[PDB]
Amino acid sequence: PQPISRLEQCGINANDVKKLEEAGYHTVEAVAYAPKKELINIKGISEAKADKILTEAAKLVPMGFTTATEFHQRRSEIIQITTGSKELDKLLQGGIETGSITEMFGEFRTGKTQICHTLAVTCQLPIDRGGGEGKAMYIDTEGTFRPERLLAVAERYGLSGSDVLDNVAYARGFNTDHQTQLLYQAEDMMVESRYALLIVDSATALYRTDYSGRGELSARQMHLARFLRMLLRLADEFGVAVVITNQVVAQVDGAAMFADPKKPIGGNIIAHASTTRLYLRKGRGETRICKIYDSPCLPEAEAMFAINADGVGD
Amino acid sequence: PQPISRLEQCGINANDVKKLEEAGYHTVEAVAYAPKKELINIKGISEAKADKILTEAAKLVPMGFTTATEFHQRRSEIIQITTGSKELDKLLQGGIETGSITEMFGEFRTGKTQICHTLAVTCQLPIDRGGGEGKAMYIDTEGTFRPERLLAVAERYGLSGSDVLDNVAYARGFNTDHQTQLLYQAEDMMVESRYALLIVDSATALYRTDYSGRGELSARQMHLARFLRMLLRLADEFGVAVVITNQVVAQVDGAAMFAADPKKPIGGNIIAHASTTRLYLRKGRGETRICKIYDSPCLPEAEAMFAINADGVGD
Amino acid sequence: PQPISRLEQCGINANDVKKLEEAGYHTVEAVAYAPKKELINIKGISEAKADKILTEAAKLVPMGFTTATEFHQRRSEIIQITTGSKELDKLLQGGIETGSITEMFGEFRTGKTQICHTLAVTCQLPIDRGGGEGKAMYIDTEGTFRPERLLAVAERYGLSGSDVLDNVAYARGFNTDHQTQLLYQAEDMMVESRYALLIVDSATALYRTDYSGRGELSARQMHLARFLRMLLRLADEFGVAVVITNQVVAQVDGPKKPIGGNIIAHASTTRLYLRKGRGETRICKIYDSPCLPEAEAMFAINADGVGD
DNA sequence: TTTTTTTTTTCGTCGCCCACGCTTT
DNA sequence: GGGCGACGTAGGCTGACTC
DNA sequence: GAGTCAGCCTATTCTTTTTT
Ligand SMILES: Nc1ncnc2c1ncn2[C@@H]1O[C@H](COP(=O)(O)OP(=O)(O)NP(=O)(O)O)[C@@H](O)[C@H]1O
Ligand SMILES: Nc1ncnc2c1ncn2[C@@H]1O[C@H](COP(=O)(O)OP(=O)(O)NP(=O)(O)O)[C@@H](O)[C@H]1O
Ligand SMILES: Nc1ncnc2c1ncn2[C@@H]1O[C@H](COP(=O)(O)OP(=O)(O)NP(=O)(O)O)[C@@H](O)[C@H]1O
Ligand SMILES: [Mg+2]
Ligand SMILES: [Mg+2]
Ligand SMILES: [Mg+2]
Repeated sequence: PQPISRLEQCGINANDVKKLEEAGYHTVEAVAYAPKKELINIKGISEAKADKILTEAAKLVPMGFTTATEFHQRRSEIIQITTGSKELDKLLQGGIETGSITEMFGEFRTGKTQICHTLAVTCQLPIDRGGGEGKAMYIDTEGTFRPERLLAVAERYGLSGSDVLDNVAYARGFNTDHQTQLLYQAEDMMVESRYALLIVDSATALYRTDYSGRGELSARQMHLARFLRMLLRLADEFGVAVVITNQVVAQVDGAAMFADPKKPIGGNIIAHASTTRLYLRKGRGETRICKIYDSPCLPEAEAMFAINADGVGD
Repeated sequence: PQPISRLEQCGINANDVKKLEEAGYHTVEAVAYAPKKELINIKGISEAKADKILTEAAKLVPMGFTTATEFHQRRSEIIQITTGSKELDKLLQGGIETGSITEMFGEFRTGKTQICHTLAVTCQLPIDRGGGEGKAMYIDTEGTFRPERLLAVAERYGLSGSDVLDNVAYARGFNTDHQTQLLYQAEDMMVESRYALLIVDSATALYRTDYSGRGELSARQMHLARFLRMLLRLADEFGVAVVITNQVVAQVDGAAMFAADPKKPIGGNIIAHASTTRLYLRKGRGETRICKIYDSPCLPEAEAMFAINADGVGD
Repeated sequence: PQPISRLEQCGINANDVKKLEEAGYHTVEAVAYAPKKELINIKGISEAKADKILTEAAKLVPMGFTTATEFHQRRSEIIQITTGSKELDKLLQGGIETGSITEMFGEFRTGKTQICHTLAVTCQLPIDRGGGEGKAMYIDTEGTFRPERLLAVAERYGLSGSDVLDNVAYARGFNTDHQTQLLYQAEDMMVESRYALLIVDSATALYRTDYSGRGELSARQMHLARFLRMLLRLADEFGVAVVITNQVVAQVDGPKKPIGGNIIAHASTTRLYLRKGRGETRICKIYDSPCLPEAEAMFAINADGVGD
């Protein structure tokens, strides 16, 4: 919420920060969250330019030791976008939370993109009846973004039309390097607007196909880590929920389970860098089962939703 | 689709274009959908050259953020090919869609190569009766391409008969590889003439046999993923409909099932997420099959019914 | 039908061409119909030795796109061996075509080997009478190959005798492994003389007996999906007319299902179904076929093979 | 003239089988 | 009705025999 | 009395469920 126009001051001109702009940084909270090395590789930045930039960015960002009675009253006003369902909102104690990565893995025909389609329409509702009012972002990397399914949920939620269809930025990631450069552009839109969501559908779809052979595994999880850290600097900067959708693999070995293995794709890189992880599952007919699979404050309980003609629901 | 020669400017000499055309990059929308680490693995191309290519290609291909209103206006002009059956059409809301991979699994004699023979005569129809006004590629992998069915679906409708059999490219895949190489030779054929179909008679047929499992399960699924990736590049670059046919493996146990040989598609979880829509051809009575939408991001899970008939899939 | 000796060129020494003959590959076609990954596993070929094999092979045998009107004038030269009948020759549109597998399941006594004893005599008739032109090759596996039935089918079409019995190669399977190494010695005699049929009777017979239990249902169906693949190779190069004989199990759900499962049901163009009727008259219903409608007919096993 | 640091990372499902058993004036 | 077992368990070396 | 020829740990022990 602070563009770099309040940092082009105090012994710093705007020409040097003009380099920061094309370096990726568009916020005062984006250079302060960045280390010395990352901003020292930029052509132009002298070590002094670097230490001055950091010390003057520290001025406008709280970087210190707060108490836990001041962090409790900052998360008592956190916005929680509601999913379409009520049995899925009770399980999550309020819908997807803002300022945290929320993975949704599952296998197929489970509802990983129908939740991401009823979330891009509820995150446009007043906070008093749903999500936090603001636009959304759909970074679709599978080809499945149906705008005809947004007008179905925005016929039950009372939202009208092309208004819903308009406050949804949509981008299509074609490879694994254009996925990560589609965020240096998203951080340019989120500061000249008010977004309240960032859906990255199948965030790990273009990793299964780009890096393959076990000789490209340390080079894949060193890119996934960068991705999920760049996606964690968008959730702390502007406070936007970051639902990321994942996939599953099948460990073909000793059962040691007695049973069908799912074990979502992405190792201990997308597992240790994710706040909540919902495990969607197939059920009888149109009913699905969503089990919380990891969360710092939520019980490991189960729920029940259904993919209606209006997105997920009851 | 603009050829690679279209980007030949800005200090990109013709040798670069030529050495990019030998790696399977024949379109300017095939070098902008390619990661840099894959343009680096090409002889001659260095880091600076790769960056130059990837910068001068993103100026010729739209790569950015667009609202969901200029995507709901480029999606209302999606030509949907008729499948030959009204019931099948209603279930699929109009017919196979352009720009997507549409899988069709099911046990033997269900109809998966007859909805692949009535589909390649319908894509050559005018758009007023359902079609694409183009040609129909047919990369068959099992040897069951019979052009005497394209000469009956061409009499049910009204086409000539000698002009429907001329607008059908045919190629037989003989290995797990080669099958992909046909998709690399397919970019050449599709840049020049207008194609509107990419039928693959059995994608996961040569994967079995060529791979023995467990030992090569991992290897087979990184070769299948690199096949369903070309199938998506060709679809999102040429705007064609990549129909595709799958086989079936019976869950011998563990599935903990009960009914008759519950059957699941082969291919694992890498043909399950890659495919946009999945249709399940089942069999009923004498000449009456069943079709249930397994997976689809827009279509409700329904259940239609069709008949192989003598003039191709109908009702 | 090009001996692999033709590949002996461009850095292809007799060391390499020899190396190919003891792995199975005997025709240059069989090498272009072969994955890259399979070449390295053969000893002596490491990285670019294998690649160079395929590069010159791909120029000899053509593998690429072609119009579907120059495939019609390839499907109009199919030999279509007659199965010594007329009611079974109108059900099929001219008997067993060449270049495609054809399973014939049924039950005991139906006549799956009495049609394999008529397609070993009517595959040597002149192409005018309705047969092919060459030599049958019976690969029997159950032990039922009585050569007094392919001599009483020869005293019906005017064929002399011993000569009809001189063009029918024979081999017993013995094991599930011996019957797939018999397809590698068949590719050695198809490249010299002209063969027009591979009866391979009693397939999937030593699979229900050698590989037994749900424990082997995996290695049975990747040793049967490879047998049915080597069988599709000899049907593509030499244009032979591979016939296959299945058996059945009894569905105990609540009922004659052929053995093999979804492995033998998928890798098959046409698929007949013999069934016993009254007296010596059976029923042949086309289970599966990619072009031919699904109907049924009536044949009869009289004293000279399949008759009417 | 010299004087050795420093680990990283998971990925991939497959293959159907086997018939039984008379009983009722 | 009731049935399960399958890498990529390598490699260096203890059991064990083999001369 | 070392040569092949071998059969297994250097490390343990989670999933977690559908499908008719
Ligand atoms: N000309 C025809 N007239 C009527 N029915 C036909 C005709 N040709 C084929 N059929 C029927 O269509 C059925 C389906 O054949 P096909 O479409 O090849 O099945 P499939 O599922 O593709 N088989 P496979 O590829 O071996 O798994 C056949 O089994 C026949 O019953
Ligand atoms: N309009 C609709 N009405 C009812 N049900 C629908 C509708 N659209 C989709 N569905 C159902 O919801 C599912 C949507 O697909 P979804 O489960 O979101 O894809 P996914 O799990 O991401 N699969 P993939 O991306 O291929 O791994 C379908 O399989 C249908 O069962
Ligand atoms: N010379 C003959 N004259 C008349 N009928 C004959 C003659 N030879 C055989 N048959 C009949 O043909 C039947 C079928 O034999 P065959 O073709 O071996 O059956 P099958 O079902 O293939 N046997 P199997 O392989 O054990 O399942 C015999 O059982 C006899 O009834
Ligand atoms: Mg979706
Ligand atoms: Mg077929
Ligand atoms: Mg027999």
